[PDB]
Amino acid sequence: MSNINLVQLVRDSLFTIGCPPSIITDLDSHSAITISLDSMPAINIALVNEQVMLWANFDAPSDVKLQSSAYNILNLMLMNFSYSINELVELHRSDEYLQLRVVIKDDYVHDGIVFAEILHEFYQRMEILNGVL
Amino acid sequence: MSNINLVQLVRDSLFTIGCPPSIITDLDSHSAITISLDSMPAINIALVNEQVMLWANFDAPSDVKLQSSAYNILNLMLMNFSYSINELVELHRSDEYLQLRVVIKDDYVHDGIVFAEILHEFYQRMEILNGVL
Ligand SMILES: [Cl-]
Ligand SMILES: [Cl-]
Ligand SMILES: [Cl-]
Ligand SMILES: [Cl-]
Repeated sequence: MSNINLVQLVRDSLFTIGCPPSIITDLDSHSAITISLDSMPAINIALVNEQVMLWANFDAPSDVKLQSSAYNILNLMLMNFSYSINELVELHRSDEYLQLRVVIKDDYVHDGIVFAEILHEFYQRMEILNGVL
Repeated sequence: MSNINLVQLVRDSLFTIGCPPSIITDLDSHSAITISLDSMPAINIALVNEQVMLWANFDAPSDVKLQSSAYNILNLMLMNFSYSINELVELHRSDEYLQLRVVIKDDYVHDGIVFAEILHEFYQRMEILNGVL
């Protein structure tokens, strides 16, 4: 009914990573949470169908850029992600963005220390994608 | 419970596609169903946690083959698939295979005519992957 517990989870996770809660923002008690990052798209976190979803919107690359970076991107996408409901991080393409998305299993969203590791790994996947875009 | 309703769904779908229910095989009433195809991996279909999953196992390509085919595989994986729970067909490393996998939304597994289109599109994606491996 509210994002209050998700906000607290993210906050708790950031104490463990070593970042301040000043980078965490939201619109209201029902919106997605945003973690602003330097030189990278923000990490968005929200409850979608009672499941925690993390996503990042990268500016969509041209077809030719995707071609020169395809091997690197494919290898990234084939990497298992243990906390995901399907064991993977997903890539969704729209006209404007190439979006990295993952839906986390309920087993891992009730412990800020574990969620810190999830955020850290998602950030690492984002770093790899950012480096080849 | 059992794969009886799923077997009936699959065989019904095949009549609509123009194939016989002879290409449909299974081990018993609790196993996955397998549709044998000529010159391509079989299509596997099973109920996994009350959800219908389709998957096909392709022999995993070497690293050098992946380098040349990465762009085509990536383009394929970014294609929307409307019947999937995440709007995509998934690609997983699975033992010695590259596996195409999709979990179908419950909305589309009670009508053999609709499921026929699902099988047809999954087969089309398999054809695309097969052509670059
Ligand atoms: Cl939560
Ligand atoms: Cl982070
Ligand atoms: Cl069913
Ligand atoms: Cl078919």
